[PDB]
Amino acid sequence: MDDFASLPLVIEPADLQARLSAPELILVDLTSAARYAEGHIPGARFVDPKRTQLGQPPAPGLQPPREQLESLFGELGHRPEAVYVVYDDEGGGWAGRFIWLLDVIGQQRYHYLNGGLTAWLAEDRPLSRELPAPAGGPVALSLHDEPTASRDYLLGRLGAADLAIWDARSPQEYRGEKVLAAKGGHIPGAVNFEWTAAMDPSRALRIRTDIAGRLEELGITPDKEIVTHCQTHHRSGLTYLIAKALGYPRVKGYAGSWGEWGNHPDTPVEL
Repeated sequence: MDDFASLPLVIEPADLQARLSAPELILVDLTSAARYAEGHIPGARFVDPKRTQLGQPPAPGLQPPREQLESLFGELGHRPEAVYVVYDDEGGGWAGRFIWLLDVIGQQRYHYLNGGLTAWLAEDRPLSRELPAPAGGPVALSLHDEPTASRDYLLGRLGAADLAIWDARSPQEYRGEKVLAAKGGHIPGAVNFEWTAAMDPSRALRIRTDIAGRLEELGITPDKEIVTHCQTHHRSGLTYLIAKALGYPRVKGYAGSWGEWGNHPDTPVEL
């Protein structure tokens, strides 16, 4: 993985700053048009969060169609030597979702900027308002279903001993007090660890260092397949990325998410 090969998945602002000029770097920014324009990490290429999502009913959290994907990745300069570093400015939900897309397109080498722009800014690190030149036309892509749990797959696995479902929504959604679909509640057997509970606002929204014990407390252990979700697989972008970063060998994003589950005639719900 070139100048980035020696680092773990989650890296710190110092490791990135040292490597901003690496020719194999594809630095991806998933903040917002305004934030990117105000000042981004130098060489960063902007990917509007909406572009990571199908954004059509009945399950808008699914991955975008192949065409949008080919062009997006063609724009970014996707190529064999590439090593992606990903950040956002919300603690990692969009960054983590982009990383799940990287798994969806077979990319092996990437890293998450711990705390993203929030950390970068807290340390007064350099900002640029300049636009990199887009790479080229759309690249032809190979798409994988392994990183993703379909609705039927999850229905089939419910109640199993070797599965944990990590619902990343707020506890009020999980308990069906706050209802954003025809059905409120959670997926039977799921446990709850809100995406924001994994961040440490005292360290510029980095992943809390005691994260493994907290996940272990809930039975979210690496000897099990982890299937994570929220409402649209945004918030669960961060929890997918965390399971990966901790080295869980079996991790999937349920991309349909509650947007699908809470609206589908076939799905059991539990309160």
